[PDB]
Amino acid sequence: IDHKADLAVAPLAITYVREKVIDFSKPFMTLGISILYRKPNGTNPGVFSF
Amino acid sequence: LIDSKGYGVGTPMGSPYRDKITIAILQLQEEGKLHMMKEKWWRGNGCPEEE
Amino acid sequence: CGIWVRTSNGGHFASPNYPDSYPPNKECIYILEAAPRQRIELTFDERYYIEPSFECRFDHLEVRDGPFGFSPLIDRYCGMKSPALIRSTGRFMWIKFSSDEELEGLGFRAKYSFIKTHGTIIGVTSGIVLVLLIISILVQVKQPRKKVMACKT
Ligand SMILES: *[C@@H]1O[C@H](CO)[C@@H](O[C@@H]2O[C@H](CO)[C@@H](O[C@@H]3O[C@H](CO)[C@@H](O)[C@H](O)[C@@H]3O)[C@H](O)[C@H]2NC(C)=O)[C@H](O)[C@H]1NC(C)=O
Ligand SMILES: *[C@@H]1O[C@H](CO)[C@@H](O)[C@H](O)[C@H]1NC(C)=O
Repeated sequence: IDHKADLAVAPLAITYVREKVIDFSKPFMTLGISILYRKPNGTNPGVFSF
Repeated sequence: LIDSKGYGVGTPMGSPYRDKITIAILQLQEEGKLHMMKEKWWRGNGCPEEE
Repeated sequence: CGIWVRTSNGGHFASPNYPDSYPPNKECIYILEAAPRQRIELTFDERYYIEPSFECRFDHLEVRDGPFGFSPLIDRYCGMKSPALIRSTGRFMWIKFSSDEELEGLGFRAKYSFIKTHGTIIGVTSGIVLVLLIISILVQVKQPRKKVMACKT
């Protein structure tokens, strides 16, 4: 804002509100949000499935 | 995926730098340095495959 | 309509029908690809010396600094002016020629300068498969020996 630095080269959301106050370059990478969760315990050991 | 946002580069307001770094960004994209560069910091260790 | 002028240190680009009127309703994208470290020198050859007092629509020639219709806009030219020469090191010029539904012109002239086999074999340790097959084949070979010996006896 105050010119006190130059272009902030950093991962930053190109958001609506900052847009009025800062200009933003054509994006270099996209974004998304995904769910994160564990793995299943595992297969049935398959030793004696009988 | 759920949503999609944007990583670009911030800049002083109305500065000519932004519009001439945009072309550089686009050039890097339409070259492909972006993808391999992305991998080079995101490669890590490959998980063994699952059925 | 388009012309690939790639990998030319120089070559010639112009409106289709250059000497005659350029065609109507034409939308042809013209592409300038310069290898990295190259500086792009466009040379534009004007056909008519007079100054238009009006910059109007219907007929425009676009210049882009990177992929067309997509990259930052350099300029939109019209009239009978030759535009001034364009020097960019963006390495990519992406140009379109337009046309309206009437009222064509002298056209324009430009120059660019650059400076079951697998099924059996593929298995978890087919080696196991082969060992089992070996055991089976060998014992099947054992059988008719005792068959013939029993027949003899
Ligand atoms: C002597 O006076 C004439 C008439 O004023 C000057 O010609 C120029 O005429 C146009 C008429 O529309 C004036 O408007 C301008 O047109 C240009 C080109 O389309 C446009 O870019 C401007 O924004 C504006 O609309 C123009 O002002 C005028 N030019 C001037 C006064 O310099 C002629 O140039 C004058 N010659 C001298 C030696 O001053
Ligand atoms: C197995 O499932 C249980 C769930 O209660 C939990 O211990 C964990 O999420 C899984 N993994 C291991 C190693 O226990």
